[PDB]
Amino acid sequence: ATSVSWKSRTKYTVMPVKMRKSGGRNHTGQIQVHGIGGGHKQRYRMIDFLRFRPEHESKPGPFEEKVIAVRYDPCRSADIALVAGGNRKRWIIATENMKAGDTVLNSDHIGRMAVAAREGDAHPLGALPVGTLINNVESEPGRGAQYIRAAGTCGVLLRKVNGTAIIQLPSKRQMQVLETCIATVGRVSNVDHNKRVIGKAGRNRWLGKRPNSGLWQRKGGWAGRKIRPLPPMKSYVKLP
Amino acid sequence: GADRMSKWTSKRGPRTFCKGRGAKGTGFHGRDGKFVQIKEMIPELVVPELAGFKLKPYVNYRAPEGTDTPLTAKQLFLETAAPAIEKDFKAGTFDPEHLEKYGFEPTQEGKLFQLYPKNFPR
Amino acid sequence: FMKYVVYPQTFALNADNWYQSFTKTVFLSGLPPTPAKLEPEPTLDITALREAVCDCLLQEHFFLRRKKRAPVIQDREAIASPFLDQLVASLTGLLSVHNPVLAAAALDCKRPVHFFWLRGEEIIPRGHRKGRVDALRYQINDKPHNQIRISRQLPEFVPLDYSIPIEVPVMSCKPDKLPLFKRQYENTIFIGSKTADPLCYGHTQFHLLPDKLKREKLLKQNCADQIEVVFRANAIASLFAWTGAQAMYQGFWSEADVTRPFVSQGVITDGKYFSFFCYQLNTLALTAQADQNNPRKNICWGTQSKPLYETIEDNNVKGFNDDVLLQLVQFLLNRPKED
Amino acid sequence: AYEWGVRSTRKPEPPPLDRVYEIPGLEPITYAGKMHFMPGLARPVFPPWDPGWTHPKFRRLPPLHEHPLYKDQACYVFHQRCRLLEGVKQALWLTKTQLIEGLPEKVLRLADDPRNHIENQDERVLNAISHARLWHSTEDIPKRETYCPVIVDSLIQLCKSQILKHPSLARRICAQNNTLSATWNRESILLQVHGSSGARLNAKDPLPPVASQEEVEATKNHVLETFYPISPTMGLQECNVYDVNDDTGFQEGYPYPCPHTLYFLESANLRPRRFQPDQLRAKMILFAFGSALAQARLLYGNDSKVLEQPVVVQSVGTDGRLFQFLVLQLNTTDLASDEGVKNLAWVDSDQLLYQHFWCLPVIKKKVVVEPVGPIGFQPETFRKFLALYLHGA
Amino acid sequence: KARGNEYQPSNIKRKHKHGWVRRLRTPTGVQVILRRMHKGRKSLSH
RNA sequence: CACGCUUACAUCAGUAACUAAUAAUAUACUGAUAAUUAACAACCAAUAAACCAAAACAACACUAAAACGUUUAUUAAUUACAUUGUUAACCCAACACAGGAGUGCACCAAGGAAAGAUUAAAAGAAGUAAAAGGAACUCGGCAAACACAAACCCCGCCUGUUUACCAAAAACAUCACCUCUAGCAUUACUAGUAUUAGAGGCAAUGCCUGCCCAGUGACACCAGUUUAACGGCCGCGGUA
RNA sequence: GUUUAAAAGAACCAACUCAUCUAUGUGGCAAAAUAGUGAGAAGACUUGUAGGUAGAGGUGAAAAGCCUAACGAGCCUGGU
RNA sequence: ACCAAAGCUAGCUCAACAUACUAAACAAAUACAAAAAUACACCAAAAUAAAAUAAAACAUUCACCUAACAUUAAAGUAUAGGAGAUAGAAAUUUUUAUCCUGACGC
Ligand SMILES: [Mg+2]
Ligand SMILES: [Mg+2]
Ligand SMILES: [Mg+2]
Ligand SMILES: [Mg+2]
Ligand SMILES: [Mg+2]
Ligand SMILES: [Mg+2]
Ligand SMILES: [Mg+2]
Ligand SMILES: [Mg+2]
Ligand SMILES: [Mg+2]
Ligand SMILES: [Mg+2]
Ligand SMILES: [Mg+2]
Ligand SMILES: [Mg+2]
Ligand SMILES: [Mg+2]
Ligand SMILES: [Mg+2]
Ligand SMILES: [Mg+2]
Ligand SMILES: [Mg+2]
Ligand SMILES: [Mg+2]
Ligand SMILES: [Mg+2]
Ligand SMILES: [Mg+2]
Ligand SMILES: [Mg+2]
Ligand SMILES: [Mg+2]
Ligand SMILES: [Mg+2]
Ligand SMILES: [Mg+2]
Ligand SMILES: [Mg+2]
Ligand SMILES: [Mg+2]
Ligand SMILES: [Mg+2]
Ligand SMILES: [Mg+2]
Ligand SMILES: [Mg+2]
Ligand SMILES: [Mg+2]
Ligand SMILES: [Mg+2]
Ligand SMILES: [Mg+2]
Ligand SMILES: [Mg+2]
Ligand SMILES: [Mg+2]
Ligand SMILES: [Mg+2]
Ligand SMILES: [Mg+2]
Ligand SMILES: [Mg+2]
Ligand SMILES: [Mg+2]
Ligand SMILES: [Mg+2]
Ligand SMILES: [Mg+2]
Ligand SMILES: [Mg+2]
Ligand SMILES: [Mg+2]
Ligand SMILES: [Mg+2]
Ligand SMILES: [Mg+2]
Ligand SMILES: [Mg+2]
Ligand SMILES: [Mg+2]
Ligand SMILES: [Mg+2]
Ligand SMILES: [Mg+2]
Ligand SMILES: [Mg+2]
Ligand SMILES: [Mg+2]
Ligand SMILES: [Mg+2]
Ligand SMILES: [Mg+2]
Ligand SMILES: [Mg+2]
Ligand SMILES: [Mg+2]
Ligand SMILES: [Mg+2]
Ligand SMILES: [Mg+2]
Ligand SMILES: [Mg+2]
Ligand SMILES: [Mg+2]
Ligand SMILES: [Mg+2]
Repeated sequence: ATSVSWKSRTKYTVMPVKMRKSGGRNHTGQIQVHGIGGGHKQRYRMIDFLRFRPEHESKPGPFEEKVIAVRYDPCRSADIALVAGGNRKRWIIATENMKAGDTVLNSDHIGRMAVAAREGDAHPLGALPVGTLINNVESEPGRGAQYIRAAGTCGVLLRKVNGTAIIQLPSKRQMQVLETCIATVGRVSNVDHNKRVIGKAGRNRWLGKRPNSGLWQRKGGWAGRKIRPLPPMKSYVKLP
Repeated sequence: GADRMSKWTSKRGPRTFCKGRGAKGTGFHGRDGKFVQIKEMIPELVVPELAGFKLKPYVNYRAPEGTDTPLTAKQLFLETAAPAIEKDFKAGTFDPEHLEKYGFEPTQEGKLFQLYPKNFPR
Repeated sequence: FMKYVVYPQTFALNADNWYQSFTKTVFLSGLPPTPAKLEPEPTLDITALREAVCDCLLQEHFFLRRKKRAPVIQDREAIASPFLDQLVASLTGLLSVHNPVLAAAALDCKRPVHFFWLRGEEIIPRGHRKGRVDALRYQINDKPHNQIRISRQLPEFVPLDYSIPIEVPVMSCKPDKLPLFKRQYENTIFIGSKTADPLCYGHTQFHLLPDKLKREKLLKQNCADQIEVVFRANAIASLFAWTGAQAMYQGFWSEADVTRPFVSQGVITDGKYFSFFCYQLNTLALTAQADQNNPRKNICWGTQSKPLYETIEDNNVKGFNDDVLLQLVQFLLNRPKED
Repeated sequence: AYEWGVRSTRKPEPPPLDRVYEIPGLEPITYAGKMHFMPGLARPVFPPWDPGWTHPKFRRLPPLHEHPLYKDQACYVFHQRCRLLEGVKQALWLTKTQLIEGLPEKVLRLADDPRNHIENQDERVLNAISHARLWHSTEDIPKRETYCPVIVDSLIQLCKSQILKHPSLARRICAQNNTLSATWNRESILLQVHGSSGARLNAKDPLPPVASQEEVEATKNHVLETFYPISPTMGLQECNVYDVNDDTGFQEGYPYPCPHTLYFLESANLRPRRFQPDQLRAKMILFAFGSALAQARLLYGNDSKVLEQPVVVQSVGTDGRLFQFLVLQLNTTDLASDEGVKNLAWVDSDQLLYQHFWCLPVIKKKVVVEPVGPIGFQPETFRKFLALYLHGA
Repeated sequence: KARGNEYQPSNIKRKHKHGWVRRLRTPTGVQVILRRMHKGRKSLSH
């Protein structure tokens, strides 16, 4: 039998929704990814990755929201933050020093003068200084922050040429995009996430990581320190 | 293993298997979870008056029987409508367009007890 | 072990007789002999009490704007339950100046009252224990609409050895034909509060009849003589459970049979009609080995059903009965003995 | 952006029509004549089924705009279970009132006066707490949904036991689940406190004004705190079908017209299902304001004017062990402007009746260290409760 | 440990795995029913 | 009680024979006749909005971030009595099998009987007791014991998993440490985004992990780089 | 239940779950059991119900284990 | 003397003819967990035959192998084949209607 996905929820809500885990099984029922299953029961907190999202289309100008609480999220390694502006609240990915009772700005205006970059602020890449640390960057204007989200990770703006911004990802790779792509400034919360120490083999099971197979496999040619050069810059601008 | 030849009734299943024994439904489920019974769905037994009815369950043994003559549509027509239509044609007022005066029904959906849909059980 | 589950508000045809058999209770029509030695205390305001009762009735029937009720049937439970609560509260607050025990009494609203006892033996008919003697067990899980619990016990109505020519009706049949059904769960003896409560005595119970046992429903079922049988059964079950819980909280049981009669009062109310009952538990030794030489019987005095109002309309009570109000006033003005 | 619908879970699109439906002037041969699907024949397209006779249960739900009460202007309704983000601040803004911490001087004197106490106050209230928390149920540890209303009724009875000393508390009555609806336009925003509360005490005689004229006049110089990023309508139900009519919980000619005290209960066994203290204070403030507005508009009229005779309402919110007391004096009816006189509200918050309760005796190292009973007891909370109850007489 | 009791009865699993609806919902189960009918089995399914 | 078996349950009558691994007779065979009565259980509203704030006596907290809900607005046929499960000594193991069986109550107030009748041979199984000695037995102190303690090594850090039915381990996994592979969207990974996710090696921690790209692989589409990639890290002769 | 500021993949030890060693049993109570003795026993724990992954496969804390009492690859039918 | 032994039937098998080929029953219930009267849908899918065997092995090959053209000859011929095992036509020819159907079948 074919199973249905738990992600059948069209309406965005702030309350946590229940999610049905599936350990490596596709919709058929066979294992696709090994080492997944049997974790802790978790709820899902829907995150709004399109930071610049006005409430009503009548006023599409920049807007300011207020941070209510920075909470823990079991789904991602970062911390979430509830931000309220107008008549709705939303979950975003909290920055390094975002605390309760702060103000965050969300703007899409680009000017000849660069703006002073705070942490919770989210301006397009064309309005930020040339050496700014950023996170939750976008690929296309209005697509959504697919890129940097993990705890403590952050990219850096390198240069802006011909109305196109170049950023550098945590993987030390260069990514060229339009300057109108919104991006949040600062580092993502939980910078000490890599320093955490799993105390025992049971914490991995709590997180939902089944043990590795006991089959001994001889290393092939893939193994070894492959010193490969940095790949070329990944560009997302469509040149006609 | 289990049995396959025996009938699969409601007594042979879990608590969540409650199959009826063949009775007809008499209502629906209301608001607070109770059952609302509809008085139009329950069969109303139409019983006649057997007080002055001079007829018994058995007949006289010396009474004679009759030859089997199963009543047919042609016989019924000859008994109920052939004299009327014959008299009407002899009088000269016969109307082939209107046959409702002789007992014919164009559409069954008008009356209460229709014949082809069989709205009445018995 | 297994036990019968006795329901006070039951649908059985003649359940008062079966409950009398289960309880060793004799039912007497009319009120018990009144203690005519009462001082000239009842100088209360009958007009004020009438206005208060009519105020509660009109508030719960016409004045209170509730949510839009789509069913036109206008069910009588949601209109009489708050009426009963408000009537009890108002009567207690008003008569607390005459009866000083009502001010110190506790008012429980829909609190369960449980009692579990044994009555006779029975040979096990089926099973691997066939032919062996097993005692019949009963359990009452009642939920009175309103209870008034006091600190001191109400005075007795008749002596403990009160002899009555009427005998307890015995049933030449099995209790399964009532119908009663056996079940097995926690057998608890509850008075309405735990034994650590200082108010271990009861004053008056209030029982609202459900919509399944209405006069119209019984008349449609062609059960007119059971309109009083349901009231009698509710009283005999509920008040016996209450007095038995009180006695077993005091420390009396089958082999430690009760020494002082445990009395209780009950008001059973339909959507419109009222009935008043008085119960006096004299004996708690209902078991087989303890009912051999036990001449004592429990007594239940009953009053026929009488309507309080009559077809009220548009914030005006058409008919009103003061005798039922006087009965309620006396029931709430009964006081314990002073020393 | 990121659409929240997954294609494999959304309603799948209808299959493409057969190729015989694209040929002009050609009738399709379908299986509609045999009343069943059959392969090889075209798929018949059927018009929307018309049940010529309508059925109540088995009909499609009529739209919202079809309703006769549908209006274009959005009304922000506050019902019983509406939560507020900036609770007290939002309530003060929406009701145009000034907040004070301590209870009014009248109720404080009525509390601190030792002549208004019950016979055995300490023992009576301790027994009430113990009965509510442990004794009222046959279980070992009763739930909040059972011990909150029980303790509220026990305190209500402890207060009612004072009618033999004050023969004036008989002018009151109780009401449960009465529909209240008070709508007002404030700063071009049409708000409406509409729903039902837990318990409502009504009385024949009104409550006297408790605020002094000096305080009422100094209220003019007080400005309401504003929150810039958040809108004052955060947490309210934005509806379009509503009735702008001052409908109180009762009809005309009610013998107990004046509301004395509202009672709110947070009887929920789950922390997320319960209300926060701030949200509970906001809820009780908004509902007391709705009751006061209903009474004022039934007494004087629907015209917006400053009331020469203020309307005093009381409210008590109970978590089971935490009590919030509120005395709200409504003085004005014009609420669109933020320049005139504002109402007043004294809110005594975080009043602990008892710190903790042990339903079972704790044993550490084979010895009982804390017996059964409430640990820590503040009789001042019940003193304020009794003051609020006796404030009418 | 001890074998032989591999059959734990349950009517839900029985009717869901070898029931008439389970057989008829697949073209292979229809072939099973047709084979049982050709052989003349008194019981085609559970 | 749930799940499961369906009358094996109850009354009367019979058992020469059939079932009980034998009789007596009978819950287990035979025949006739009866039975399980609903309050417990099953079936027993949708459409939008307000809703971040765990359960653990929950006061308040920890991490692994946690099932269990009300209110408001629109429609929910409206009128007694609907339908179904109610026995048992019972199920799965070829059996009236010393086996396998979920849950709530108590350790008896409920369940039952180790011996068909004798005698007291050997050998066998179980137990109790034993002078003096106290491992001298034996592969081994296996088993047993009025003992139920203290140390030294090997292998695995540890808890844990494995060959259902001859091997429970020094095997596997394991926290930790290292390599590679990926710059990304509507069914796994993941409603995640390089502090991330996969393919692997070795095994916590401490000191370290030395030399080698000659060959074979892998990146590089040829050079060139890679050994915490597959793997290898020298002869012959004389000398104080 | 006991020890612990601890619900610490801590300790003693019940229910419960496994099966270390020995002795019976070996057409046996049993196609894997009994008795004594053992290991875990707040967790990577046991377990009820229901569903999914099906043999050129599934699943596997690799024993080439398990997939309805015979699995280096199930069973049945057909080729036969 | 027990145990036992012997029947001749039930019926089957192979053909011919043949109407032209999913029998009878179908009151109600039957693809809800079949035999359960009664609610706003979804319904349907195809992609070569393989191998056991023979070639004394086994790799190209291996008649029949659930696809109509029957019969007498051409003819086991031309042809196709690790040119091995084996496979194998066609052009062209012959074929007189019905009953005489039962059984050196159990
Ligand atoms: Mg995760
Ligand atoms: Mg996290
Ligand atoms: Mg690994
Ligand atoms: Mg390994
Ligand atoms: Mg079978
Ligand atoms: Mg069933
Ligand atoms: Mg069952
Ligand atoms: Mg009914
Ligand atoms: Mg088997
Ligand atoms: Mg069986
Ligand atoms: Mg025998
Ligand atoms: Mg029998
Ligand atoms: Mg039974
Ligand atoms: Mg012997
Ligand atoms: Mg014996
Ligand atoms: Mg013997
Ligand atoms: Mg011997
Ligand atoms: Mg021996
Ligand atoms: Mg010994
Ligand atoms: Mg010795
Ligand atoms: Mg030796
Ligand atoms: Mg030796
Ligand atoms: Mg030993
Ligand atoms: Mg030793
Ligand atoms: Mg020793
Ligand atoms: Mg180990
Ligand atoms: Mg260690
Ligand atoms: Mg495993
Ligand atoms: Mg083994
Ligand atoms: Mg094992
Ligand atoms: Mg072993
Ligand atoms: Mg081991
Ligand atoms: Mg290892
Ligand atoms: Mg290191
Ligand atoms: Mg190794
Ligand atoms: Mg090491
Ligand atoms: Mg090395
Ligand atoms: Mg190389
Ligand atoms: Mg090289
Ligand atoms: Mg442990
Ligand atoms: Mg054992
Ligand atoms: Mg021994
Ligand atoms: Mg043991
Ligand atoms: Mg142990
Ligand atoms: Mg240990
Ligand atoms: Mg399954
Ligand atoms: Mg092969
Ligand atoms: Mg495989
Ligand atoms: Mg191996
Ligand atoms: Mg091997
Ligand atoms: Mg097998
Ligand atoms: Mg060959
Ligand atoms: Mg050969
Ligand atoms: Mg060979
Ligand atoms: Mg061969
Ligand atoms: Mg072939
Ligand atoms: Mg050739
Ligand atoms: Mg050859």
